[PDB]
Amino acid sequence: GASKLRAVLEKLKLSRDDISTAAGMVKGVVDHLLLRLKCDSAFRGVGLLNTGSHVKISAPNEFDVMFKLEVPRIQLEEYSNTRAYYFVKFKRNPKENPLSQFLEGEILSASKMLSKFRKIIKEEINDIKDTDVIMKRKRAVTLLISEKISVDITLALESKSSWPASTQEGLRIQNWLSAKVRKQLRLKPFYLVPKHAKFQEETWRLSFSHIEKEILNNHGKSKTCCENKEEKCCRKDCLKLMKYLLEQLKERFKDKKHLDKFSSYHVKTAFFHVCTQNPQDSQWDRKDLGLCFDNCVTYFLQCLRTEKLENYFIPEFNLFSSNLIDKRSKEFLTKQIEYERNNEFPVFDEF
Amino acid sequence: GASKLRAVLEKLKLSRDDISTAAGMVKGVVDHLLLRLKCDSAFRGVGLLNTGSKISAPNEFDVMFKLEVPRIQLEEYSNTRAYYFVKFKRNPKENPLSQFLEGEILSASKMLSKFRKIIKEEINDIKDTDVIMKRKRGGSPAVTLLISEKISVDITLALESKSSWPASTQEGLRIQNWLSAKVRKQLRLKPFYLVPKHQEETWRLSFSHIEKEILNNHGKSKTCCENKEEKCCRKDCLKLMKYLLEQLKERFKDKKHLDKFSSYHVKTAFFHVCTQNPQDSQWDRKDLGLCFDNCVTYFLQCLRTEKLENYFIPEFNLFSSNLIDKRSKEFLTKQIEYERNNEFPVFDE
Ligand SMILES: Oc1cc(-c2ccccc2)nc2nnnn12
Ligand SMILES: Oc1cc(-c2ccccc2)nc2nnnn12
Ligand SMILES: Oc1cc(-c2ccccc2)nc2nnnn12
Ligand SMILES: [Zn+2]
Ligand SMILES: [Zn+2]
Repeated sequence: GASKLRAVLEKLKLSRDDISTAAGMVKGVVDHLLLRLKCDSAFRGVGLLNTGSHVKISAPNEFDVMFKLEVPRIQLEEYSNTRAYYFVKFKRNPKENPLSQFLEGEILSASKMLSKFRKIIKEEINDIKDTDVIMKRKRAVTLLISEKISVDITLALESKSSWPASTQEGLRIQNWLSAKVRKQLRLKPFYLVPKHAKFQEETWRLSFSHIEKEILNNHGKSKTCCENKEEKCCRKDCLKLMKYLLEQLKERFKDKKHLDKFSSYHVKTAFFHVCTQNPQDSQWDRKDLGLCFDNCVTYFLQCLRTEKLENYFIPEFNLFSSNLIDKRSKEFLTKQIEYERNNEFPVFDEF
Repeated sequence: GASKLRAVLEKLKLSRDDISTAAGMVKGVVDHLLLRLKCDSAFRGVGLLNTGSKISAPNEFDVMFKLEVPRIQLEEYSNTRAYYFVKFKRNPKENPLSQFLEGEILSASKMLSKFRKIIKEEINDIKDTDVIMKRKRGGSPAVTLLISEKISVDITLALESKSSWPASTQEGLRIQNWLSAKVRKQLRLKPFYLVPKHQEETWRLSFSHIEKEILNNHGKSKTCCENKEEKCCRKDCLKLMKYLLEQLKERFKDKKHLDKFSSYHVKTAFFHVCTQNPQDSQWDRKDLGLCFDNCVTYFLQCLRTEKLENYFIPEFNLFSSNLIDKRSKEFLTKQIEYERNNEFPVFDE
């Protein structure tokens, strides 16, 4: 039964037009912040990474923006055999490095880097008069435009180097998107977002947000997938429904605090794993949406039970490790998803 | 019947290993010429566009030398949708090619002369191999070298423009139902080249790079020719069409009719057949004989009707009566039809 699923997708599609006006407010504020950030020597080569402007299917008043900063000849040192967290050290000596001010030894400080970023942003939001902009407290930088629109702003270092060795056996798209696409994609840059690891406040985590967008917007085995009536698939619709399932349950149990650790990234990672399992476009037929979404729900639940959700790019990194998410939280999310699946998804009818 | 076709392809595949040694000699000479060419102010940003990787000629290599030109303005010559005059848009800073300006227009002749002059000067200086420069024949194959008395290298100069493709290409590259519209959008965002081809002041459009991309990523499916269940015969049909023309051109070299026909005509016609048959199922390995017969058949229709449109410039007809006379197309038709009727005797060896 896909009827109620297709009904949800149409209701979600009705929020599309309002996202245009809201994006206009965000484009204004972000263009301003990038003009003022480019004035500082450190953040001179700062730019917009070119994806979002949504990241929450039930949130037109929520936008995510990424600010790329190209870093020239960098050396990475993997922190404590975590295949995702690294220390950013510099390789060349000439000429003087613009980020020298944030070096806490030979290692670039994430904390000192993000503090200056937060400081310049706090300073420039008071000077912008077009709209009312407030900066939200530490929980990278979240703004609130005209008391409605929230903007999550991330700083990401860009490296045009070859991807770290931890990614060598990841991105298993060879039997789905082809090995020739995998070769082309790995030649693209990689990003590092400042994220500390279990209290190491000097580490950076790998980011492949750009590759995830490429793979989602060119998602079929066939190059003409979703370009004609005979080749329409339900891949994107399954992801939208999985994302919405978690958002609705997270909203339902916001006062409980269990589901706070789960994100749309867990849903998206699990979705790419199901795409690797079902490489044929015939396995994603529009008529089979109900059955396709049930495999996605089912795979996601297996990851929760087995406490195993590997990062799509870093196979050895487990997003569902007991050290990251406690078993009782995964058991609560399992309980809730199973109830929903057993009662024809009541949480879809805004519950 | 594909047996004799598959046999020819295996014999052509046996020339592959010798092409490695020969390419080594060419990589040496070309890397030298590019190092010396980069010394001149005009040809500073010169680079190789990478063709050094005729199906019956391992002692014959073609190389393209790209040169990026910044803010160029094109003026279409006499409603030819392929020939253009190269002008420059901005004023600051001074243009490195100012020496070749024959008015506000960049001279092809003055540009190619300096190119031929630096190349003639550097072939005498380079050691460890005997290199001779062959005399003028055509404007498109611009400078021809002869390494160690065996290897011929055709060196072409091409201007690179990162601008949007001219309006004459707007309705070309009909790969939307085969390679997808999203690929067509990605491909058109790439640069375009202009090779000096004459009116001895014009430049012709070149999309050699797009032809290579389309040939090396040729299926509807992204995994086409990456597994036993997805092996196609597209490349093999092109290799056989190219070899059919080369063998007939050799046979009638003393007659002079087929001199105007090139592998580009065969390749253009092949891309038109790919547009007609967008499905990988239409190019099954088992159906090679039937696939090659459609290619032969389409090519013959173009010869009879005197109509072979450029794959990128629809309004440009490569088989125009003004380019190739009717009696020459009729001779090539006669010969191809005889070959097809007698199980291709020109193939066997
Ligand atoms: O782009 C990303 C990346 C990651 C991430 C987590 C663990 C290891 C590696 C990468 N998590 C994320 N959560 N939201 N976005 N997002
Ligand atoms: O790349 C090309 C392009 C052309 C060509 C001919 C007529 C109009 C436009 C372009 N002809 C060619 N012959 N060999 N290569 N090659
Ligand atoms: O080599 C040939 C060629 C032809 C032939 C016929 C019509 C037009 C052109 C060529 N016919 C032939 N009959 N025997 N040999 N043979
Ligand atoms: Zn699709
Ligand atoms: Zn193929």
